[PDB]
Amino acid sequence: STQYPVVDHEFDAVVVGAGGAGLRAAFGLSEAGFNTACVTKLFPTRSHTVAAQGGINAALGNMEEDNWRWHFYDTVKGSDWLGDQDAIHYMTEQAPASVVELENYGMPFSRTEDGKIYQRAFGGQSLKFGKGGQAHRCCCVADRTGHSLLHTLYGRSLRYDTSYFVEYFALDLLMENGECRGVIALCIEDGSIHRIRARNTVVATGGYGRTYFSCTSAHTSTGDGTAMVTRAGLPCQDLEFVQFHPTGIYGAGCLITEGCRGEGGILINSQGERFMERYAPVAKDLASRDVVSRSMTLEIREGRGCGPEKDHVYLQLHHLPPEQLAVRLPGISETAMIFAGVDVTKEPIPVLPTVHYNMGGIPTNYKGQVLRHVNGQDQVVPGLYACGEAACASVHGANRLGANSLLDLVVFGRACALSIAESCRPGDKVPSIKPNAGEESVMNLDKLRFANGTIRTSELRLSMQKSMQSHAAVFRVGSVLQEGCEKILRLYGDLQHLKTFDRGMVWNTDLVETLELQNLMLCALQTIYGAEARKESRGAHAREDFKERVDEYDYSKPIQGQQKKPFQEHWRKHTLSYVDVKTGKVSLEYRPVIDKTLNEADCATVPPAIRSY
Amino acid sequence: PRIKKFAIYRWDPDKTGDKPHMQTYEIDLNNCGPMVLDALIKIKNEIDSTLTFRRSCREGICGSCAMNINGGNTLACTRRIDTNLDKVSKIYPLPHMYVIKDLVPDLSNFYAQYKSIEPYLKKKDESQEGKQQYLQSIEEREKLDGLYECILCACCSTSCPSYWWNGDKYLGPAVLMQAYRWMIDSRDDFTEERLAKLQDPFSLYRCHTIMNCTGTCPKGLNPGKAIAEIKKMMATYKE
Amino acid sequence: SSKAASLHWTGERVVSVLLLGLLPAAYLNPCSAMDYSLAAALTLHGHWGIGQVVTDYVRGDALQKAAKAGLLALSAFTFAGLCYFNYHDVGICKAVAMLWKL
Amino acid sequence: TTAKEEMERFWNKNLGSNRPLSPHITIYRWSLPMAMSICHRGTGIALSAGVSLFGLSALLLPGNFESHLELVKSLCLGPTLIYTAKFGIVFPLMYHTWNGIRHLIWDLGKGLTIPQLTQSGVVVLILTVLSSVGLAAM
Ligand SMILES: *Cc1cc2c(cc1C)nc1c(=O)[nH]c(=O)nc-1n2C[C@H](O)[C@H](O)[C@H](O)COP(=O)(O)OP(=O)(O)OC[C@H]1O[C@@H](n2cnc3c(N)ncnc32)[C@H](O)[C@@H]1O
Ligand code: HEM
Ligand SMILES: O=C(Nc1ccccc1)c1ccccc1[N+](=O)[O-]
Ligand code: SF4
Ligand code: F3S
Ligand code: FES
Repeated sequence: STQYPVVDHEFDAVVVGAGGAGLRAAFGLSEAGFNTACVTKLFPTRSHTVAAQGGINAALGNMEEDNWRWHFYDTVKGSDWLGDQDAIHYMTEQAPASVVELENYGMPFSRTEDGKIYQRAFGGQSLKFGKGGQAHRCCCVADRTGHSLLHTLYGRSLRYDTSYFVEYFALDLLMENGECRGVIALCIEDGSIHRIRARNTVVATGGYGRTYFSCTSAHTSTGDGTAMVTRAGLPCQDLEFVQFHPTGIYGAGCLITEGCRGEGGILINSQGERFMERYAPVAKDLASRDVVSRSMTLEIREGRGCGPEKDHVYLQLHHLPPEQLAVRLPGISETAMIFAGVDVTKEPIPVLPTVHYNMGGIPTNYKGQVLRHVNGQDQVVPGLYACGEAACASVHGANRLGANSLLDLVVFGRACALSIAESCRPGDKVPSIKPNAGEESVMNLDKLRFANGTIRTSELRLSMQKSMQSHAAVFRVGSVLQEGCEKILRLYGDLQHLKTFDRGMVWNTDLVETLELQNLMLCALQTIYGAEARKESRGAHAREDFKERVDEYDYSKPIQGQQKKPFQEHWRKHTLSYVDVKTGKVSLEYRPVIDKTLNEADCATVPPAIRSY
Repeated sequence: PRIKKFAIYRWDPDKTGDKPHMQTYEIDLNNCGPMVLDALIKIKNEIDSTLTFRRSCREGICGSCAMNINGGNTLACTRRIDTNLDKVSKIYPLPHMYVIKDLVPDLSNFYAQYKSIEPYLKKKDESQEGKQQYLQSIEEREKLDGLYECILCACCSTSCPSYWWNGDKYLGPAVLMQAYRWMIDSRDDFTEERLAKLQDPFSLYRCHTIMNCTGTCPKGLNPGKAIAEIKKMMATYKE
Repeated sequence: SSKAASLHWTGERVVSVLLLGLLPAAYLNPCSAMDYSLAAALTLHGHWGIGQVVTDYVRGDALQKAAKAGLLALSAFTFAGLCYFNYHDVGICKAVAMLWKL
Repeated sequence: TTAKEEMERFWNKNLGSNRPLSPHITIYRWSLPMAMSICHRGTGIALSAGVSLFGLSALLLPGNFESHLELVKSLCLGPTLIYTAKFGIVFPLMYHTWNGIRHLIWDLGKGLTIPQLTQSGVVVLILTVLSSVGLAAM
């Protein structure tokens, strides 16, 4: 602990994360005139938004005439009424304005004949409040939308005096008296530890897909900010809600976009049946992400596989014109050939439902402010913010609508910037930190560097990943989830039993992957316990013991002829999960979803209904 | 039980005058993925965890795992291992770069050069920005194809001999191609003054059409041709 | 703003197409006026040619100033030496013809 | 931090350290284009040195050209040697000329795909061999 060089930095704002959300927040703050640091363990381009393919949602109405309130309806209906409708209002209203802003920065969107941003059909979207067929509102840069999004965002961020701490691993939040003061972080390049303190702190560290053995997300998506929050004793919301993307490569688990299915693509099983017509009649193979995967998983269970094990399904692009495949989806054309050895125009792609998105995360306003649950009521944590996948304003709720995450990144990244902007002024007193503050992080850093244990990091990571893949898959039951909970809690007790090898200062990847493992465990532990606790089939969480959707009312039959269930009995509520870091105990409580929009007269509240596409 | 040998460059800056050396790792290919990164990860996880390298997407999209595999600069998650067991794969860090540790090169100068060209739209009237979408024809969109896809892996610039001998003052294919990206984007107004920034003997003119860049590009792009396109523009533009 | 690096490059290509055109032209009709233009085109293209080799390899400033001066002196001595050969002797063209018929 | 300051801090950091440069020419994959550029430089230097040696010695050394040939006549006019001496002068010229045209085609922006480099790369070698053996017979 006393062997570590500590360099204190003084800033106005700190953004942990250089993804899409992280960047927009970062240079958005610098634009407001704030001295902003941006802490990132990767180079901004390497961040996992780069891998995004499908597109970004906006009701700009470039194909046919559209309205943003129809996009609003689709999201709340997509969220299975766990979505906070105040945040969904703000996002879908900003949707056109935020995409135009990006195009004005220099995002090379695909073009129409009219010269406008090319929009595409995507899963879950409809015209006229779910009455007028399929909606075309997915703005895209061919197949590399996330790639172009991040690059032009980074490109633009060079116009400001934003101090980028590149390849710096953030360890924990600098917290004093329930108020955020900054971040303590490891510099990977020379092993030194930096105290970057700021009046306001934005957490945008993205998802935690690496908790599972089969994910589309990068090796780096390890939910680090979500962990720094739980290590501060602050709650984590809706973590049991993990999105399983229908179409992913059978091999390494790489993504084949939902844009494939929005461009006339068909999902075909073992027999050759277009099975997404036996399950979903109205929206078909362009339904919600949780519904398609539910059909896909409950097709393999029947024994209707494909390969030498018979465990996957096919996405057929044999019928689509070759010219359309080159212009609209060149990215999956290469990766299908590279990873699966498949010609997209002559053969189908072997697909599998794999972990993709984490709609859970750090509880958030529509303003981006981190919330703590005190006295059964909501309270704003002073000087702490969260946006992107790491956050949970629950714009997505129980199931994320396709092509809405890149939107979330921009809208709330901007909102985090504006929340600080119209809150205080740059040059306001940066609160003083204690001379010792952050001992625990360095204490942890030191013992994990010299960890001469018995269980190698690799083996414990794999034990967690396989246990998560077996116990909390698409379908989950109380019997299996319980054995999972005991299994994950066991593996948490192995964190002092771990063996590390690399003992250097400069670029100790062995150390940071183990640091990632601590973070991954905390995220996994909360995901599994909340899943066994929740006794319903809402969104992507599907209990076979409790097949029904448990609301305050029975919304299938007429309203008002009923007595309202108390908050104690129904399940239309947010899961707030805590963990006592010492013993790994998951104590969890709940808060109600927001139904009121930002202005009833402008955007009517959509009450719960029967949901099936 | 198929065994493949890997000869990997190693260096530890925290080992008191440690010499740069090759270390060999032997791996069963049946318990391993097809790509080189799958092998690197396996030896990291099972054999030696002191092996330090950059990786993220394992999809050939982020550009983290750029290194010199068997002579050429490529992405490790994209180049599948040669199944021929009688051969030994030689893995090196990116040519003519300062080694921080093992297969991790210093890209600080590389990124700094990318900053100096200004990779963002520049309009003469930016007072009306953010309101309405800038119009660009479908044909003007096709001109950016082959250019935007670059992930900044730095395989090309690292393969350029001119970039070896003059890394300080020459920008290299990666950055140059991007400077060209913003030259032929119909939305950009600063096309002339972007060319005038290259009016020195080093920034652009150190290219000699050695074509190692285009040859090595893991994304299949053609930076050298785009560099030749800048040279033509530099002599043709008026005022 | 002056554009000097671009014109220099265009200059390199102009003398090249000349030197290309002049080698069959000198064979076609080996006259005295061809000998001088042949000497001028050879010496310039060689000066700019080596000029690059210098700017590519010669590191720093100390040797940079010397190598560009030493190349210039060589070039000045080379062109003057060829004109002397054209004026007082048989000239490049006739010299090749004699050397080849050997 | 500006783009210029980042570069200063790159060089100050690295040069004042014990970091090694990764191997470059020692390991890199040898290809036809890369080798054909070295030869274009090799020929360029040799030919310009040959041109200079001719002009310089015509300004310093005594005697005229007619006399200079006569002393390189009385040394056995071997058909196995005189041909070879004449072939070794015309060879670097022809290579640099043929690859020179290829450079000028490139500068116009044509033939810049890898299949177009390996095709024209052979053609340059073939046109060199034929024209060098051909002009050694005129
Ligand atoms: C996985 C995936 C997701 C995806 C997609 C395709 C794939 C394969 N396609 C999408 C699409 O077409 N349209 C869309 O709307 N979304 C799509 N997604 C989901 C979406 O891309 C992600 O949710 C989004 O990329 C998340 O972005 P965000 O800005 O929130 O964060 P990030 O991109 O993952 O970047 C994380 C950054 O945080 C830094 N970091 C992380 N931990 C630390 C610590 N330890 N210390 C310091 N910095 C840290 C990283 O450096 C990184 O920059
Ligand atoms: C008539 C046929 C010739 C043509 C078409 C030609 C043209 C060229 C071209 C296009 C280049 C490369 C420029 C670049 O890097 O893009 C070059 C290089 C060069 N040439 Fe020639 N040249 C010819 C003959 C000669 C001769 C006879 C000499 C000797 C005086 C010579 C001396 C040089 C030198 C010193 C270089 C520099 C090497 C380099 O930078 O790569 N060339 N020439
Ligand atoms: O260095 C060059 N060749 C070379 C390449 C690899 C190893 C050794 C030499 C070369 C060749 C032609 C033009 C310009 C250069 N250059 O970069 O200075
Ligand atoms: S052009 Fe190719 S080799 Fe060069 S930086 Fe881009 S992807 Fe890498
Ligand atoms: S490898 Fe280098 S010389 Fe030019 S075309 Fe190429 S950048
Ligand atoms: S690791 Fe992302 S490109 Fe190879």
